[PDB]
Amino acid sequence: ADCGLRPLFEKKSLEDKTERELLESYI
Amino acid sequence: IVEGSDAEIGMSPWQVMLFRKSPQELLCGASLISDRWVLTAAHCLLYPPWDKNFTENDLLVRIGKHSRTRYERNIEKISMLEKIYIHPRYNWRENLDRDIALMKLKKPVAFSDYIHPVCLPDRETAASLLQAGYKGRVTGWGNLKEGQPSVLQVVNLPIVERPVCKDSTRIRITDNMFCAGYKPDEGKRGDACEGDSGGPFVMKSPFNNRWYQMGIVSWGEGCDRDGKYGFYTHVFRLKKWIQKVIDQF
Amino acid sequence: DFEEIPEEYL
Ligand code: NA
Ligand code: NA
Repeated sequence: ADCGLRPLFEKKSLEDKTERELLESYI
Repeated sequence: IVEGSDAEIGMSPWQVMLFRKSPQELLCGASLISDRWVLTAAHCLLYPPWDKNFTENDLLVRIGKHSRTRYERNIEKISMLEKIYIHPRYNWRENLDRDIALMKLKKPVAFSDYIHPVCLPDRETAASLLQAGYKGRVTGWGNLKEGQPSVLQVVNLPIVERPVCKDSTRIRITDNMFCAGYKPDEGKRGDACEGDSGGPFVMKSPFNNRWYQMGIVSWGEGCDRDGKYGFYTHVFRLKKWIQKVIDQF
Repeated sequence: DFEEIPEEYL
């Protein structure tokens, strides 16, 4: 429900240092 | 985890440590999927060939951790087990098919900046993201080489095409498993290792920017070997059992 | 090798 949203990243709109590598693989 | 990096603080707030009470040691990885349910690998609790069959009372759930060995005062939470649930068709005799189990907590844990549940995928998210080439993220306190880390390790790894999975091993691979990792010719490397078992393989959905646990660390042939891949329990394929267990208990 | 936890947890 509020699952999967990290207090220290998504909930603050901060990105971790390598999550973009995941996005860029998504196609 | 081998060829991984240290985790950022709060980067994997669903990460759980399975902890043996006596002798106090790391047992496996696991994940928080609600305020009183923890997901893990069946083999973390039950594996007769190695004379492993833990009972509730042998175990503790440590949540919100970063440091492997440290008692993280005011941050980690430690919980007792009320009940272990192992998949009734978990195949420990042969290939670790259906390598999944649930743990119900005696009391709900308090969410915090360091403690927060991961989502479990629905059919569409699974169909959308479980594609060869798409990367997932694996986290754990396991071995760094086929020594041990000071803090939680993280590694991102591409899902691999099923024929390449199958052709990499003599084990019989099932639809309840997927494999991930870089190929020898891809340059990059990285893998889960001993100790990482039962931990999560997660993906961040680009549709709603939430993290989903697509797999569970299950088994591998050595760790980070060329031409070998990590094998993960396919969580969506066993979600009916999960829901039923939670729906009933 | 593990720091010991509050006895209360065991
Ligand atoms: Na094969
Ligand atoms: Na490999």
